[PDB]
Amino acid sequence: SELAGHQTSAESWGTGRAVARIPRVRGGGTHRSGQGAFGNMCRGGRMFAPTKTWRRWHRRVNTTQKRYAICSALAASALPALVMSKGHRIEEVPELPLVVEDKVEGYKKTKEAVLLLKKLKAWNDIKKVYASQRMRAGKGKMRNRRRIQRRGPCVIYNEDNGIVKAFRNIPGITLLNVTKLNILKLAPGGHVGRFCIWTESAFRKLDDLYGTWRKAASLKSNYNLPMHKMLNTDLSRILKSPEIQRALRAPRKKIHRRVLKKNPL
Amino acid sequence: MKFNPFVTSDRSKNRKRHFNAPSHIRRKIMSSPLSKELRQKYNVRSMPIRKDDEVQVVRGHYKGQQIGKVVQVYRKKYVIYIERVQREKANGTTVHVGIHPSKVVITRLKLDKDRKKILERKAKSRQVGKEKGK
Amino acid sequence: APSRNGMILKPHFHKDWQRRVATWFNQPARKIRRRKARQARARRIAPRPAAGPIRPIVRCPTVRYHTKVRAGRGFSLEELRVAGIHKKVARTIGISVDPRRRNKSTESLQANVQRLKEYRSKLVLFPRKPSAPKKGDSSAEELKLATQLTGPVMPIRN
RNA sequence: CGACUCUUAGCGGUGGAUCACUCGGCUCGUGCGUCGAUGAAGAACGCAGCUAGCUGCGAGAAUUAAUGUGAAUUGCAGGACACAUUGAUCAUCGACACUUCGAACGCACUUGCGGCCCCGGGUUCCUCCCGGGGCUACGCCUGUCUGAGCGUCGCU
RNA sequence: GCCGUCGCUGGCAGUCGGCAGAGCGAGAAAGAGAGUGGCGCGGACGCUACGCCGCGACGAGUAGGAGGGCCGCUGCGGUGAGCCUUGAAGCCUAGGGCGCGGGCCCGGGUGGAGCCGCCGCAGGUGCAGAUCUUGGUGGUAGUAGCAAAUAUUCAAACGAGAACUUUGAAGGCCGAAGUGGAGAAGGGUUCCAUGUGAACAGCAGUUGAACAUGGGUCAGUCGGUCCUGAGAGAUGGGCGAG
RNA sequence: UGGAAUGCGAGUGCCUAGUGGGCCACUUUUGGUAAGCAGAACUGGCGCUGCGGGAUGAACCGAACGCCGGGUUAAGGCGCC
RNA sequence: ACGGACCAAGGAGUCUAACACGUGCGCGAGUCGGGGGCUACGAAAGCCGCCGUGGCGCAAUGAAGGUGAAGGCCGGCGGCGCGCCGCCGGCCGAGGUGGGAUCCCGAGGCCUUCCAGUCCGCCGAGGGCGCACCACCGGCCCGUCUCGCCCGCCGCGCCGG
RNA sequence: CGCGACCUCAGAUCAGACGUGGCGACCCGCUGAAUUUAAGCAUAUUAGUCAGCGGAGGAAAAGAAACUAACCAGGAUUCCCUCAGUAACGGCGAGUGAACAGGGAAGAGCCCAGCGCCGAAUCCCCGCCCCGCGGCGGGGCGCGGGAAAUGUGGCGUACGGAAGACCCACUCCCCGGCGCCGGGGGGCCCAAGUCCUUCUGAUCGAGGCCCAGCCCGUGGACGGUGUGAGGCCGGUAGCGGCCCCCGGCGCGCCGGGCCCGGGUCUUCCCGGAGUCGGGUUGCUUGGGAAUGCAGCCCAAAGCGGGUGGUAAACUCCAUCUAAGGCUAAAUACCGGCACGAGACCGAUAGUCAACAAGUACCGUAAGGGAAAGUUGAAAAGAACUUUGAAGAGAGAGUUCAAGAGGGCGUGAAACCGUUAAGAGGUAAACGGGUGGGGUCCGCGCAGUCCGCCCGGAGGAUUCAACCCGGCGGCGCGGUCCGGCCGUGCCGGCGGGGCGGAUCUCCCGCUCCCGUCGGCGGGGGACCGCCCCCCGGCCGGCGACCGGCCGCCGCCGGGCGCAUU
Ligand SMILES: [Mg+2]
Ligand SMILES: [Mg+2]
Ligand SMILES: [Mg+2]
Ligand SMILES: [Mg+2]
Ligand SMILES: [Mg+2]
Ligand SMILES: [Mg+2]
Ligand SMILES: [Mg+2]
Ligand SMILES: [Mg+2]
Ligand SMILES: [Mg+2]
Ligand SMILES: [Mg+2]
Ligand SMILES: [Mg+2]
Ligand SMILES: [Mg+2]
Ligand SMILES: [Mg+2]
Ligand SMILES: [Mg+2]
Ligand SMILES: [Mg+2]
Ligand SMILES: [Mg+2]
Ligand SMILES: [Mg+2]
Ligand SMILES: [Mg+2]
Ligand SMILES: [Mg+2]
Ligand SMILES: [Mg+2]
Ligand SMILES: [Mg+2]
Ligand SMILES: [Mg+2]
Ligand SMILES: [Mg+2]
Ligand SMILES: [Mg+2]
Ligand SMILES: [Mg+2]
Ligand SMILES: [Mg+2]
Ligand SMILES: [Mg+2]
Ligand SMILES: [Mg+2]
Ligand SMILES: [Mg+2]
Ligand SMILES: [Mg+2]
Ligand SMILES: [Mg+2]
Ligand SMILES: [Mg+2]
Ligand SMILES: [Mg+2]
Ligand SMILES: [Mg+2]
Ligand SMILES: [Mg+2]
Ligand SMILES: [Mg+2]
Ligand SMILES: [Mg+2]
Ligand SMILES: [Mg+2]
Ligand SMILES: [Mg+2]
Ligand SMILES: [Mg+2]
Ligand SMILES: [Mg+2]
Ligand SMILES: [Mg+2]
Ligand SMILES: [Mg+2]
Ligand SMILES: [Mg+2]
Ligand SMILES: [Mg+2]
Ligand SMILES: [Mg+2]
Ligand SMILES: [Mg+2]
Ligand SMILES: [Mg+2]
Ligand SMILES: [Mg+2]
Ligand SMILES: [Mg+2]
Ligand SMILES: [Mg+2]
Ligand SMILES: [Mg+2]
Ligand SMILES: [Mg+2]
Ligand SMILES: [Mg+2]
Ligand SMILES: [Mg+2]
Ligand SMILES: [Mg+2]
Ligand SMILES: [Mg+2]
Ligand SMILES: [Mg+2]
Ligand SMILES: [Mg+2]
Ligand SMILES: [Mg+2]
Ligand SMILES: [Mg+2]
Ligand SMILES: [Mg+2]
Ligand SMILES: [Mg+2]
Ligand SMILES: [Mg+2]
Ligand SMILES: [Mg+2]
Ligand SMILES: [Mg+2]
Ligand SMILES: [Mg+2]
Ligand SMILES: [Mg+2]
Ligand SMILES: [Mg+2]
Ligand SMILES: [Mg+2]
Ligand SMILES: [Mg+2]
Ligand SMILES: [Mg+2]
Ligand SMILES: [Mg+2]
Ligand SMILES: [Mg+2]
Ligand SMILES: [Mg+2]
Ligand SMILES: [Mg+2]
Ligand SMILES: [Mg+2]
Ligand SMILES: [Mg+2]
Repeated sequence: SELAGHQTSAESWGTGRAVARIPRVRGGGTHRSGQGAFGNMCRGGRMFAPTKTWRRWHRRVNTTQKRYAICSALAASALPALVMSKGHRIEEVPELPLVVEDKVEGYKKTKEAVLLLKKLKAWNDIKKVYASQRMRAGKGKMRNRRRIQRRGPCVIYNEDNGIVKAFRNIPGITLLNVTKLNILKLAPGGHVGRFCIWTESAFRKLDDLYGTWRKAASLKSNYNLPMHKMLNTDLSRILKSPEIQRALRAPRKKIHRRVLKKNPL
Repeated sequence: MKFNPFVTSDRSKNRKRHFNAPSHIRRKIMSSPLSKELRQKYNVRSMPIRKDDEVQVVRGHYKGQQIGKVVQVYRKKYVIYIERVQREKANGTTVHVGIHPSKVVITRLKLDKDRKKILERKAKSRQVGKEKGK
Repeated sequence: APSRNGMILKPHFHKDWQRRVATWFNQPARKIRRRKARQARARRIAPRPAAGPIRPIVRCPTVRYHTKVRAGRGFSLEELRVAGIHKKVARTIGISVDPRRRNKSTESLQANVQRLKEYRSKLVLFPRKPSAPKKGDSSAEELKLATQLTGPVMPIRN
């Protein structure tokens, strides 16, 4: 409150009365009389630099960068090492990316959804979300944040014909409309490599949504994939190649430690 | 997950409305499940506990198979008093212990005109949803 | 105090500017409200166009903008007179009227006169009494195809 | 020896920090956006079987009626020929009710003085006394009634 | 000897293995070059390259600057198939250790319901001071003090209990401008009866103006009520943004 | 024949805090009887700095500092403390 | 010299705006949707492209009216007397000097029994193209001054170049 | 003198109405500082801001040009973005500071006086009759009263309007009643474990619940319940169910009102005065020879007047039409009623106020104004015995625990009592160095472990090599077959999308006589790019594989039966 600590008529007694010069409450007959006020070192006073509602809570991020961030997330989502390293149990999914037929877009019952995840071997990831359900340490419990769990697989669909309702009650699952992908969902916590599951229709719109290298995006007015700074990231193939290996001087791997000086005299 | 914009899941709002519930609401809150026999017969799962019902205690120190009659629905304290569910004070007199209605099972319902009206409505609503899934 | 090279700045914060800060935390809630009033209005006047009355073409003033045209307030009495539309009947059938505007040159006058005639050619007019058509009303066959229009009517383009 | 003093530790006090909790705040957003002479806001004083405060209510006073609800309220007691269409309790709230002051209104602010009309009891029609009921404030608009003027006129 | 800093913008992708051949520190340019004619199945560690290794020099610090913190605090997104009623946080500890340090780990005890590690995000984030704020506690200290207005004593009663209460008897004082009997203003139940002796009455108390439970103020004639005083104050009127 | 010796890697650009009371000593030096006084030059100090010595001490003399072992010193010392 | 008897808890460079430079990322002569609109977490996220209006940048200079960012060579003609100016057609062309990381050529030279002469490498006097950057000298655009001769025309001018 | 009209003005407890006061976050009209900055201070700034006064509503105000402009023109008001920290103001210092155009949100326009014409065609009130009657209205009747010619109603208002004539075309538009038909508020309800072992004071904990995977799930929000709960309860999900009430939108009947329009000609008519403008004064603005407002003086005109950002004269242009009025929306909202949320605070924090808080208490008063949360799962809140006058104790009992005993969760520090140990004349404390003693720890006290080898005792799912099967790695298979496949290159009658400031028979509207041209709207060709199809070269398969063959390795099963 802009009033916190200021709803009094406190006034400094001045010097000469053998007390600090902090402004003091007026009147008498109660405990509050003669106590310190206002200052941030006082009990019941006004804090230092009171917080303001016009703190700059919101940030602009360039569209070109936000789209970049969605391409990085999708690229990372297709590498087993990164999806494993994100904690997902995808040790038995048949392939990455995992593309399922468009029939799953029309499911209605949660049991159809649970059964599919068990046949795709995405159910060990669900069971890890159940095992990670627990209480939150700290005041978040007092503030409608009592329970915490880890994110599960992400299900990406082209059109919702009951897939959202068929999946929404399974803990950890997040649905995403392929034409409205979100970085906060594809990279929870800021870390790339969330395990995702595509329907066929969703998987076939990615080229249109973000364009290939040869063909600009069709569903974005002017966009194309971000160019590669380094085309061959296999540093070991590059270094071991004959061409580089002919230009190098022989390695100097002999270690010349310090010689203890003995007196020639 | 809850989607109704006008239903709060706030912890403190929900607790204030529980502990300040008016009597006719505390009644609904003070509901008990039915035995497997009663559940099958009436196609109802839970009933608002009432005086002269006969219940089993299924949790706590006084749990067991002893069927006792409900002798008092102390709504202010959110507890019911049951026959033989009691103990002694220092001076040796006997005093009832308060069991929460949610920790008993109703084995016989004190039936009258209004209880039957309540029972039929709950089953009629249940059967409607049954035929919605079919 | 100034310190080495720097711009000389004159911030306008010598009043009680904190008493009159206008935050924008209701912006998304304003945008929803405005949209929800556009939808309830589109339903209310359907099949009439949601955008509203058809606006005319006008050339922007000044030498900085006179190369461009845009949508004006409403068609002028000379324009409506040449197009054979009564000024009081114009608003009833989706046409906007601007008694203030003057036609200085013919070509601009003609452009709006033709715009009116094109609009009158696309107008699908429902009879006042549905069971009792009248002289100017559209045939029953072309009333089954009457659907509400989205966006400005006959958009103006440079 | 031992008192006394110091340091450390165990236990016990003084004290109420810390931690955990939160029917309270604060901030943002949304819908509505409603007081009063038909007496508002506010104030005073009363009202419970046992009740000081908080709370609610107004001499019908921790409430009446009605509707919904369907067996309590509960600290103790009690049960009206209270309690299952002879409806406990709670909720709702459209019927009825709403002491004194207060713009506050018969005049004044001391529970001080009237006046007008009607009614009832005193006695015994009038008076007179007692009691009750209704009126009796300022400004202002429309109309009404009653008037004023060596204001302007007409007929006498 | 060891720690760190700085420099060498030093070295290591050559772990090139039986599809093999181990080197390039050496005073002094550039190829351990390529050719054409005249039995066993074996061989340590390394390389979070933001990592590892080597060699040389150096190291004072207020005001001030910068770097790194696997220093610490609270909340948010991820993650730890994390911990926890077979015991969380907190608190205590002549227990065992780690780190230059900020600090941290483990043992034991108490406690009774939640907490923490890592990658990021955020901040109302680190106290010895400000005659700092609020709260608590010391020494001083069983100390200053309980000294203005002449004064008490004897016997009995109740009572666990008596210098202080009550009754009796003495001796004294106020000395009718009173320490007497009544009122106005103010107080507001302090009045009266009975009970208690926790707190209060700066010792005590069986007592009290304390506390507790109940009572008590009766009018034509006593005042108010009425009059007007100094004055205050409506309407008419005047002023006045109001 | 990079045209004296000696030593040393240089150049360059942005942003920048604190400071803007000083004080002391050899030598030189103004005012003053003089002052642990006031005011200057040069260099070095104290301030910001510990350490051995001057018993004691801001500045004197020696010497400047990571945590240590051995050796040797400086200025100063070696009756006893 | 001043504050400090003791203990706990609280306690002081924050947030908004503007600017400067440094660093990181995106795109790049462009770039930015921040306002608007479309389509539980979500008040988020996604899209617009005839929503880029607009901001900043891409042009400076002057008070302003305003103006507003390389040249040379060849041939012919005209005026003056081989040279100068005005006018016509063809050729080349965004300066140069010094330094300058890197790059390039290569006299000579890098061995094995001995001669010849090859393929790939590698060192190298000397010589080149020279990035950025700096110093210097030219040039171009706007204001002003001095000198001076011409060229244009629907307006023959107190015109314009 | 008297009577009677009107005018002006009075009195009524005359009949019927209306205003007053409060709240005030947002709004409108006034009045209005000084702290402060200028490193002093006086203009300036603070600031048209605090304080003061008045008046409202759900919004208020504003608002349909006496506007902006100077363009090829725009076209009410309000709000957002930008214009723009700009034009401008300013001891030209400190500082201050708009508008037009442009893009959006929203979008709505209208009415008088006057000039006229209509027999005042107009209105209010009273009584009776019919309908309705908790928004007091509609119709019929009254030689019922009144207002109104000092001007009510119809037409009509600057976009022009009226009247007459000729053409053309017209039947639904509303008002009061009456009946029938398809969003909002309130109530009641609707899935699934208290299954089996088990820890516990109690558990919602842990393990299990056949192939499959306890059961529901459009419900795994939240809260309660003796931990910690999708399944025990309430709820949560659901274009879920039922029941009441209000509303809205439609369809018919009765009685009413309106007797309604457009084009062209002809004749007519047309505007707001102590206001504008001017002078001066004071305030105000960015507004500068004066932006706006006000006082005083002067005081208009009618092809006039206002504006056209430097005073003034002459002159052209442009542009509006002042001095009367109404008007939703987009916009504002720290008060109110009712809700939802939060990277917020967590009892010295967060509101002063988590609680009998604007309370106790202080002040004559205006005013000032706290402290203060927590036993336990459940009161099971300690019967009874005994000492004491009692407070207090000792036993006993409840509880998992009183080592939780009614200001009781935990229970720190300072400070204090006591027990134990050590020590004590330069106050205590402190750094370095040892020493002695204690508390505990090593859960020490005949002292490590590993590989290979030698030798003794033994003992076996017995080794190598071979055969069968499976799997894997590699192959320059010097050049095996099949594949996808090149951000590769060539040939295509290849079948298409995207873009183009590259060119070009069909159509809509319009100028011209049925003709001929321009705008706008469409094919087609062309070029650049892309995808899909077919043939040829080289090309990957290490972000991208199959079949055979070969080599090697590994495993399973045989056989090897023992100097392994
Ligand atoms: Mg506070
Ligand atoms: Mg914590
Ligand atoms: Mg249920
Ligand atoms: Mg400075
Ligand atoms: Mg009472
Ligand atoms: Mg009732
Ligand atoms: Mg009832
Ligand atoms: Mg009086
Ligand atoms: Mg240092
Ligand atoms: Mg200690
Ligand atoms: Mg607890
Ligand atoms: Mg915080
Ligand atoms: Mg402190
Ligand atoms: Mg004494
Ligand atoms: Mg007396
Ligand atoms: Mg007396
Ligand atoms: Mg005493
Ligand atoms: Mg007394
Ligand atoms: Mg008497
Ligand atoms: Mg009087
Ligand atoms: Mg007066
Ligand atoms: Mg100074
Ligand atoms: Mg000196
Ligand atoms: Mg001096
Ligand atoms: Mg100093
Ligand atoms: Mg120094
Ligand atoms: Mg020194
Ligand atoms: Mg000496
Ligand atoms: Mg030494
Ligand atoms: Mg000595
Ligand atoms: Mg001082
Ligand atoms: Mg002191
Ligand atoms: Mg602290
Ligand atoms: Mg700067
Ligand atoms: Mg930058
Ligand atoms: Mg939200
Ligand atoms: Mg009256
Ligand atoms: Mg000043
Ligand atoms: Mg100052
Ligand atoms: Mg001053
Ligand atoms: Mg001002
Ligand atoms: Mg104000
Ligand atoms: Mg007021
Ligand atoms: Mg008012
Ligand atoms: Mg209102
Ligand atoms: Mg209005
Ligand atoms: Mg406008
Ligand atoms: Mg700008
Ligand atoms: Mg000046
Ligand atoms: Mg100003
Ligand atoms: Mg504009
Ligand atoms: Mg719009
Ligand atoms: Mg008229
Ligand atoms: Mg007009
Ligand atoms: Mg629970
Ligand atoms: Mg389980
Ligand atoms: Mg639960
Ligand atoms: Mg379960
Ligand atoms: Mg349910
Ligand atoms: Mg629901
Ligand atoms: Mg007008
Ligand atoms: Mg003023
Ligand atoms: Mg001003
Ligand atoms: Mg001018
Ligand atoms: Mg208005
Ligand atoms: Mg507290
Ligand atoms: Mg408090
Ligand atoms: Mg507080
Ligand atoms: Mg406290
Ligand atoms: Mg705390
Ligand atoms: Mg506590
Ligand atoms: Mg315990
Ligand atoms: Mg405890
Ligand atoms: Mg508890
Ligand atoms: Mg406590
Ligand atoms: Mg305690
Ligand atoms: Mg002790
Ligand atoms: Mg001792």
